[PDB]
Amino acid sequence: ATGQDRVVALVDMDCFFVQVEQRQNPHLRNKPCAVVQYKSWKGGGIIAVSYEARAFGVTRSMWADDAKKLCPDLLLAQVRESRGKANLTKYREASVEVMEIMSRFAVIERASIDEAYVDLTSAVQERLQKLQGQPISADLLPSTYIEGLPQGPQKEGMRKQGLFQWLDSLQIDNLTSPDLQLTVGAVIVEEMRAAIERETGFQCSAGISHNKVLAKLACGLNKPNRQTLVSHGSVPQLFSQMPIRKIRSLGGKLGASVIEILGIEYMGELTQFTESQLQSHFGEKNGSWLYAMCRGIEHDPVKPRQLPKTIGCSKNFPGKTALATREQVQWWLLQLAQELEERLTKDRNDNDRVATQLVVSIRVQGDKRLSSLRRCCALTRYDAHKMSHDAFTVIKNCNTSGIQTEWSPPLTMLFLCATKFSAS
DNA sequence: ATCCTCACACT
DNA sequence: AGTGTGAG
Ligand SMILES: O=c1[nH]cnc2c1ncn2[C@@H]1O[C@H](COP(=O)(O)OP(=O)(O)OP(=O)(O)O)[C@@H](O)[C@H]1O
Ligand SMILES: [Ca+2]
Repeated sequence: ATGQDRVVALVDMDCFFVQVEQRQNPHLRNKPCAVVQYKSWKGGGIIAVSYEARAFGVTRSMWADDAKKLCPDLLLAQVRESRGKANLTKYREASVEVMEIMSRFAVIERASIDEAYVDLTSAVQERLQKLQGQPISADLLPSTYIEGLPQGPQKEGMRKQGLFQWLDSLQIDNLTSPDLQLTVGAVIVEEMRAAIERETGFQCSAGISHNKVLAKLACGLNKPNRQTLVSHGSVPQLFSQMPIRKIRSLGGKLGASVIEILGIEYMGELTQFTESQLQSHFGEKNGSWLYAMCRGIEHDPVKPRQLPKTIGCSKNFPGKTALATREQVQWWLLQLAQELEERLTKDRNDNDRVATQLVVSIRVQGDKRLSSLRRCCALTRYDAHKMSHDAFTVIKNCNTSGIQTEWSPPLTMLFLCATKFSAS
């Protein structure tokens, strides 16, 4: 069982919010620029950065004021604000443009506002029978890198050398060769990426491999505006120096414990342990997953799911902006409930379904964790005043204050979330 | 003073 | 149901 049954791609829009703003405002094209939210505190928080600005050191989560120290000519586009909170609708609508195009080529799984997994297995099978048995020209793969090549006895020049070595050794007469299947998968992804750019103006990167984790890793290897094929055979060398934290799901505490408990640094070092050893350190499911994944094997399916499952609306109130009065809390709960009603109504029309549970969460000043508490209640009518009233009710007892008009401890986060949908 | 958005495992 | 982890 070598984990080679499927062709999976991951498509990731390059600096997506920046591209949306650069399409809209040509003055921002081909310039060091960034997208910011909330201009008042330190110039705004940077949420997306063009590759020209990344060369100066500008990164996501920097304050715009600090970004300008690294890049004085940095241009900024600011996110829309509605009811006091950053409003992402422009980027959501641009994302829909891209996913609709991807959907023409294969069933997609939306992974975020700007990435989607593609299961290409059947598309490849149909393209292979249409290809008689003729060779795949390098001209069909004008932006594809073959990871690990060239090898043996300028950037674009070597892309082609590696692609030449790959195609020169392809066994085209075998319609079940995994390497050939990946190659046809990459041809299709070239076509999909060309269609995205033609029809929206947006560029993207992509990974093509045998599963979602390798496809995601592949996609990051040659960014921006390129795609990377990671074959099963490329995995031992690729993983031999790959930090464990770079593999999807190992970027946090679990990945840190793998490194600490086992005393290793790279993904390939996991192969020396038995599956029972890994299960004894990390649990049955994590140990089995790690045993397969360090050999390049992962089975998480591309889920036929193009749109999300919950719709939620939150806002942070950091520092001295924490909410302290009952009618501050009710006002911001109303603001959140209003935009939630707006997105729920749109979701009832476009997608034909109705949310039926409302989740209310708060953060108290002094608490360490993203959420201090989560309560639910019924969601039956898409009406903001009722929802904000209901949300107040399920949290009105968290108020440790003896005063009715005061709220203590002060609130640093409010969150309203609609869940449990049914067809409509 | 990163700030949202969403998914899923565990209990 | 409520909490915690991980990611874009
Ligand atoms: O830490 C985060 N807090 C909030 N939101 C985040 C965070 N991290 C990512 N996001 C969201 O995920 C979109 C694409 O995130 P991304 O990592 O793909 O970044 P880009 O496309 O800008 O650059 P590239 O892909 O070229 O690196 C971003 O806009 C943003 O909405
Ligand atoms: Ca992206």
